[PDB]
Amino acid sequence: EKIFQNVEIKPFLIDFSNLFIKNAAKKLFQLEEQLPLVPVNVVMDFKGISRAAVHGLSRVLQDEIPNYMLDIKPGGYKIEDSTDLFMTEQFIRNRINFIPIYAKNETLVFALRSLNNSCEVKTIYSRDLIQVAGPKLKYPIFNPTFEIGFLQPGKSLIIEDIYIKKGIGRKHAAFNLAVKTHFSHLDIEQYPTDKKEYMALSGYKQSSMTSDPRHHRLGLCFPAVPLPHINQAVRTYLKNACRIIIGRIQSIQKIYENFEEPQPELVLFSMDEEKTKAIITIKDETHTIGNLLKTYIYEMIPDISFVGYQCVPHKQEMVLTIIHKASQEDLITLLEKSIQNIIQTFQILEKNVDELIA
Amino acid sequence: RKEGRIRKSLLGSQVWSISRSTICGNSDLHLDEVGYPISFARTLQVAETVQHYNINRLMPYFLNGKRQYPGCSRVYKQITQSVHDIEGLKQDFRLEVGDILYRDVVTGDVAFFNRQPSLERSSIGVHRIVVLENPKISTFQMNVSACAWYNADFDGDQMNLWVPWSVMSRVEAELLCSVRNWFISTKSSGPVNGQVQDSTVGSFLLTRTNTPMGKNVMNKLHAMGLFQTTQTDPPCFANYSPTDLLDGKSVVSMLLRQTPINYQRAPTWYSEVYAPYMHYNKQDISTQIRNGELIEGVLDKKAVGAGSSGGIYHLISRRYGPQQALKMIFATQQLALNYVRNAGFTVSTADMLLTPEAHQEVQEIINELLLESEEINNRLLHGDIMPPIGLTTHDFYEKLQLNALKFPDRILKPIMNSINPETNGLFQMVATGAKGSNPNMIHIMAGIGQIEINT
Amino acid sequence: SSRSGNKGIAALALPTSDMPFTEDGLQPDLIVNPHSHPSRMTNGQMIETTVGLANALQGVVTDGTAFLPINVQLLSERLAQEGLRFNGCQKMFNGQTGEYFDAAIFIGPTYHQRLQKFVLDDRYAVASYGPTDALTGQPLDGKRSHGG
Amino acid sequence: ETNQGRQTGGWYCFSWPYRVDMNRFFQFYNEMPLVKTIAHNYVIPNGLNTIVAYMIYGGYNQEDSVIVSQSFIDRGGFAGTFYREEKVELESDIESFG
Amino acid sequence: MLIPVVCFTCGFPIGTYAAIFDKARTEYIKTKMLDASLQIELKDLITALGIPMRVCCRTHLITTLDYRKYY
RNA sequence: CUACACAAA
Ligand SMILES: [Mg+2]
Ligand SMILES: [Zn+2]
Repeated sequence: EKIFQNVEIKPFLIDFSNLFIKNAAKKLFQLEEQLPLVPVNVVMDFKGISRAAVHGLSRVLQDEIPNYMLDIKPGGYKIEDSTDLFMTEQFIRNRINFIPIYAKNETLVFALRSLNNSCEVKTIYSRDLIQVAGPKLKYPIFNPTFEIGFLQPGKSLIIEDIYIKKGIGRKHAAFNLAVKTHFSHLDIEQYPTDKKEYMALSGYKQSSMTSDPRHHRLGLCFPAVPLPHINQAVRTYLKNACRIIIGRIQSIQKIYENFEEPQPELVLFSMDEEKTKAIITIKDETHTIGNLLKTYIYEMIPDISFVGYQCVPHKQEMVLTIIHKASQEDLITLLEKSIQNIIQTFQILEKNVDELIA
Repeated sequence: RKEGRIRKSLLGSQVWSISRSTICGNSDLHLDEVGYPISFARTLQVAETVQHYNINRLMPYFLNGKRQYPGCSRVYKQITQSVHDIEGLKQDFRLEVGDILYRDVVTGDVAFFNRQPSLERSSIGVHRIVVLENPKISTFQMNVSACAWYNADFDGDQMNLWVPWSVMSRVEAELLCSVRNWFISTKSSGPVNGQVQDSTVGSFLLTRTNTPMGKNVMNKLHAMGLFQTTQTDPPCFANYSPTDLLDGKSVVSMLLRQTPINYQRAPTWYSEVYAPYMHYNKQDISTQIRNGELIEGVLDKKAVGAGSSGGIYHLISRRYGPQQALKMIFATQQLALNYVRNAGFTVSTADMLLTPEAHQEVQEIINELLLESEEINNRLLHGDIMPPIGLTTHDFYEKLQLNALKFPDRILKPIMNSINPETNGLFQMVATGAKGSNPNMIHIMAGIGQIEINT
Repeated sequence: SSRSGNKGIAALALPTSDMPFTEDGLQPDLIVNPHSHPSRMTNGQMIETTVGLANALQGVVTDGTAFLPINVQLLSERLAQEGLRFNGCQKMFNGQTGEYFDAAIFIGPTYHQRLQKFVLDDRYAVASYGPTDALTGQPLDGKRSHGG
Repeated sequence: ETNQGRQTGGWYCFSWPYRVDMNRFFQFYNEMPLVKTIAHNYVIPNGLNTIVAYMIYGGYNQEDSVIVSQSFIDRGGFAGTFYREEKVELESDIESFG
Repeated sequence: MLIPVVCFTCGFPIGTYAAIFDKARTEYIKTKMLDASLQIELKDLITALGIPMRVCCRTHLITTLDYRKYY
């Protein structure tokens, strides 16, 4: 049913009742209201779902959902002769790559044509990132308050090909989306760890080597979503994460369905006492899919001889090993139905996302 | 001189086909495996003479060339007596019997690993090459348990690595200089490798009877997950239900059943200096393994530690061979690390802080020491210090002061009253033999005492 | 290295999802083995972490100069007053599996230094050919001479 | 630390762009220590206030190894520019650049 | 050379409020009166900025050196 | 190549 229960969405807002904050924002940004893009803290309660699935959703939302960043095309940084010698290409590119953007269009291209004709050091801000291509921006994709850099007197900084690049966060952290805010299990009792007799323990009354929590509270912060369309952005993020997990799982469903053909990413044995060993190696696969697969195969086959995976940091792959007292067809059927259960779980998650955020 | 003809040019040599890089740790490498960056694997080459039996295997290397890995760099033509670079060898496209192909280093190749200074017989050992295909890695990765061969650590140490390319040198590297031959010290006749640091304390935590949460048990899923990275044939859990609870000793025995040994010894965990304090569990203070079954007791430095004569790995080597001992070291290390993946281990500033009562007790002990020293001084003032023959009054007074200011063995009582042995990371590191000593804990928590230079 | 002299070589780099995180989402930049402490006695780093945990919450920068009066009990009580545990330990979850550790993990801000010893500079690999000495006919010496 | 505190990367010079220096590393981001000492009243602090977890995590940090956050590396943690120089003299009128 | 665009540890965008924080902190230190300035608590200022009570984010916000203050 | 200096283990 409703696996994804109550959600609390709370944007992070500048408190302008603070005199110093308001004075600084007014004097150097002429800003009296909240910024166009705000960090949004989404706290989600999940009931009746394995911790593997909730943590897989969290991991995907962190650094496995595709994201967009601003990058400079090679040759975009103009060397020229009056350019600032302290604002190197590498420093400025690092600053630009990590500006959180909420971009709905990949075609947008920006430029930074800054010049310091004063006698003092001038600071380049994100408000100086002028759009030079793509459709005219009806809403900003980044906040104009970032300090891109500072120009020495008489110096300039021209960057001409600041474009929008897509990727995932595990390849490069500039595509990281969600920062972790809270994770807890609501169906495991907790100690009062303020006491000296519990402060060396996690706090949970059950050892993690035996506990199987099914009620979780997951809090994730999204770095820059538009102020009016907060719920829409959060819903899109959650649904996209669920779809990403479903697609990556279907990538293995296809491998199972092609088991009669000897594909290199799935091998099967006939070890001994009716037991067959299934080893599924998938390159560039993370702990999300391996842990989801192991958990759901285990849930389908509680009497399994062995199920386990390993994502060695080198070899850049996930290897899942299943040993079961069954035929190869029987084991493949069981694995297929476990994958179907994973897909059904995340489809229900997507549906509940739609019904909740609304 | 050291840099003359003999010692520099004759007794030593500068050599080609050799690499050097910083070494880091890699828990997923076997003890007889070294991680080789792919950039170095395409620099160092293996000379493979082309014959009929290996032409099909050498064909992919030739076709890949220097463009894709695994490839090659040079081909020696038999009928030309000339080497040709592969990039310029577009017009040859023909490998003849008697040709020598210089192909890239691949996973499974033998390589000589060396750390300087080379003081021991194990300072040069042969490891199986595991090529790290990540281009961002330029370190020589090795298992932390292999460091005992070279007296190495990962604080900036650099090691030489060269891959034998000749058939004779490769044969002898595989058969003679493999690190399985240096598992037993030529010096002390005992084992060289074993669990170090994280794995020693992890073995203790896994095999200890009771945790602060109760009995040290895990469900079937976590018992299975302990064997995920062991890289051997996993045991069978078909007779275990998800609700069933397995002890750490049960899974350890499931690992140790492959090479059954008999072991009976008290662990490092059980010390008489801690016996007046603590509450030693009866099942923890006597380690017994019967035919691979860990009947009782914890596994720590005495049983699984590196250089532990009579330890479980020494027995495994004696009964099944040193290579089996290396494989068992890797497997037990994986078990311990996968256990601590859930148990967790830490050290905190509060782990080394005495309670106010224990602080007052330590102050009283130090005050009694200073009182005895002041009594000796009062005796000196009255001329009551009478040295023995052959000792001056100054030397006798110095000996009296040195003995008076020694910390009593009861200095551990306030330390251990402030310590929970079940949750103290510092104490558990010290007591299990993973790292640290009783003087370390006393210096950190109670007091340094008397500084002695040349006794 | 830290300011207490604890050298370290970067052995593994993990993505943000693989790194352990506290209940409130805090995750480390570096993971330092607890076995580096007991023999090396670098308690200053440990105390600095304990103090900086409360400094970050209070938004202050305090003085940790040597021989200034120090009371580790009062610093731990300061941690407790800041809303943390008496020790700086927290409930941590494994990033790769999502399962909490049974032990609370000591995590906090420890000032770390990047020593100018770069593996890209230190690494060297030479093939079977290169410049040789005119006299001995042996390879030249080391990376600088492009063979050795 | 006295030895290691002097090989630490940082702002090795404040006038680096006008210098052609060799084997010099300029680290972009520097932080004051959260627990500073009096030495930072007179010299610039080199380094960052990294969050450090003192824990066993897979046995990759044993024997002085450290596990780093790839994201912390990507964001600029201890990132900088290494500089080398290539000075070549013209000797006499015989040689020229072309 | 500046406060980073995002927190080095978790990637939270503290660079959004880096400039406002710098100038508001200079102002708030001025009314509160080199070392005594560093011991002024900025918890309320950073909270009013919208930054959460995160050890890493406040650490990198308050400790990062500004190159413009030194060059 | 011959000093010398600064470093690493
Ligand atoms: Mg060393
Ligand atoms: Zn942060």
